[PDB]
Formats: sequence, structure tokens, C-alpha cells
Amino acid sequence: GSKKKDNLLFGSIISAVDPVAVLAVFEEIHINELLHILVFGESLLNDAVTVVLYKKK
Repeated sequence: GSKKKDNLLFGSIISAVDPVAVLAVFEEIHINELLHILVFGESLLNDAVTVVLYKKK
């Protein structure tokens, strides 16, 4: 439940950071590729923050 966002600050700015920067993305996604826009944003950092930290000993 609760609100629909965590804080317009990140749901209004980072979510609208220069529409051009957000639109430049619509040039590589066909809707069905707008949802994974968040899943492909982490899998990258998650594998680049843990592997770069201690690269599994």
C-alpha cells in the first residue's frame, strides 16, 4: 500500500532526468524492454560491485 513512490525527489527528478536522457533510451527499447530497464540496471551493478570488491577471493 502506502504512496505510489518513495519520494518524488527520486520519482520526479531521477525519474525524469532530462527527458532527452530518458528519451535517448526509448531508442533501444520496445515497451517490452522498458520493464527490464530496472532489472538490467542492477544485474550489471550487482555483478560489478561484488565481483569488483573481492572478486570471490
